[PDB]
Amino acid sequence: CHHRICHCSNRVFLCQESKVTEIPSDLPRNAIELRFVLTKLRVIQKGAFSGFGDLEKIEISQNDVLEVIEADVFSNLPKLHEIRIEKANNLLYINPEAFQNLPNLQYLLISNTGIKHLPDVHKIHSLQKVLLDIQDNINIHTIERNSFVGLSFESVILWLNKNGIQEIHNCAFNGTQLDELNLSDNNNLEELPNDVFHGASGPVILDISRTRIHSLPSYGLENLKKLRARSTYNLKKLPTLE
Amino acid sequence: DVQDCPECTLQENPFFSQPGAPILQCMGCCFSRAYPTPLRSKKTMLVQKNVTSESTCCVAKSYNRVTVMGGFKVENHTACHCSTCYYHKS
Amino acid sequence: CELTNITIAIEKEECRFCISINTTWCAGYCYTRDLVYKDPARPKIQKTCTFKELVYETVRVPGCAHHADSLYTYPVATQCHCGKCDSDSTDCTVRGLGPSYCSFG
Ligand SMILES: *[C@@H]1O[C@H](CO)[C@@H](O[C@@H]2O[C@H](CO)[C@@H](O)[C@H](O)[C@H]2NC(C)=O)[C@H](O)[C@H]1NC(C)=O
Ligand SMILES: *[C@@H]1O[C@H](CO)[C@@H](O)[C@H](O)[C@H]1NC(C)=O
Ligand SMILES: *[C@@H]1O[C@H](CO)[C@@H](O)[C@H](O)[C@H]1NC(C)=O
Ligand SMILES: *[C@@H]1O[C@H](CO)[C@@H](O)[C@H](O)[C@H]1NC(C)=O
Ligand SMILES: *[C@@H]1O[C@H](CO)[C@@H](O)[C@H](O)[C@H]1NC(C)=O
Repeated sequence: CHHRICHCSNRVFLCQESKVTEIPSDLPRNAIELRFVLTKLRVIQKGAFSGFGDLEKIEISQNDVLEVIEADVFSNLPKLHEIRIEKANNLLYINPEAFQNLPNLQYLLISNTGIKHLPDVHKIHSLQKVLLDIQDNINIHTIERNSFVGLSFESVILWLNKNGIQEIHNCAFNGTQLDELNLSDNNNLEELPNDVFHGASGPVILDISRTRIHSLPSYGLENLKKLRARSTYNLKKLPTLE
Repeated sequence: DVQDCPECTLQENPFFSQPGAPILQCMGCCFSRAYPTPLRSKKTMLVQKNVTSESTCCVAKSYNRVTVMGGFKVENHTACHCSTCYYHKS
Repeated sequence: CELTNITIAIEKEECRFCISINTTWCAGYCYTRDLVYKDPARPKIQKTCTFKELVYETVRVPGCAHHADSLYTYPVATQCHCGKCDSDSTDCTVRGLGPSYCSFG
């Protein structure tokens, strides 16, 4: 199956090497997967994925000139499980209202991007455990009061791995049930506010490998079962309530 | 060629299964591969990777959450497929 | 999962073409399971086919019009295994563009 610029394969759509600056409006409303690869898209407009009650995954990968994600791009998507934004060299701006109520969001991947701020997830309210995997975004330097609140109603894994995080603010993980936290390879990060885990279910697994962190907060680590630093810890320390 | 690696499918979990009432699990083998990153790709990335890997994993396409014996809640897989890996990195 | 012969495409931007080179990389099968019991402290692990060791080799690349020949250095698998993709050196996706991808043609 075909359209000029996109292939309507079997409920799995691929816009590759595109003749687009905008996501087409005439995409079949019953798609399970949309892939945008090697595209010439500059913006992903508002309500881009509006009207897809069957959409399960959105892959946005290797888009050279993708620069902006408007408001309400990911909304009214009851079946959406996975968002993958990979390799957008010039994506410097995601609108603070891009993501909205995805009861089914299991996975959210943002990697090798130019964004300078962590996504605003406080409206997602996903009903399942979410894996938030934001990596290789060299321009993200800060996590702020209430960054992952409202993401999900449960256990959440945050891979804030390999960016340019240098400062985390108190209550960064407030209102969140921290299943796992990876802050590895953010090698300019050297301190954790003594109130980072304030109002949180505290990390069960905590990854501070390759940072300059040399101490942890006194409270919040009551459920720490594993600490990845230079080596891994568990029954190598009974004070894994530091 | 086909050296041996069983296909991704449903199997019964020996530890949570009981006679008359088994719970099933997705295990098996999926295809994957590594190869030199296309020059074109390196242009889409702020962080340069000379090698690219594509992989798929054996996971549960659909399941039921049932309770067994010792008060553990577990997933009873009903369908398998080779799909996205989330826990294979670094 | 074993070393296989593949054809990768090397492209010269200035010249608007690629040349094809035969080399050796990783491909095949690896075992993985999907847990039925979750210990938030004993999370899952998956393994992929990928290199255990690799070397670099160079190749001369034809010129054109107003651009002389050049050199290109590329990775060659020496040994594969089912392991974790090393995200320092590897791009761990579901799909890339493919080895023999070319912007022209
Ligand atoms: C810490 O987390 C809670 C959410 O779990 C934040 O929300 C407070 O409580 C209710 C929702 O449970 C909200 O309607 C209020 O707006 C919040 N109250 C306050 C004082 O802001 C709470 O804000 C977070 N605390 C901090 C330090 O910002
Ligand atoms: C698990 O599901 C299978 C069918 O997919 C069924 O035969 C089996 O009885 C189920 N086990 C439990 C514990 O309910
Ligand atoms: C990756 O390739 C570039 C050339 O494209 C080379 O200069 C560099 O040394 C390589 N990096 C590694 C990790 O070997
Ligand atoms: C790849 O091809 C060469 C011949 O060009 C051959 O000698 C070699 O055995 C092949 N590689 C493998 C591992 O089968
Ligand atoms: C590499 O070998 C394969 C068949 O073994 C063939 O298709 C191809 O022509 C060879 N490459 C070159 C550069 O000749």
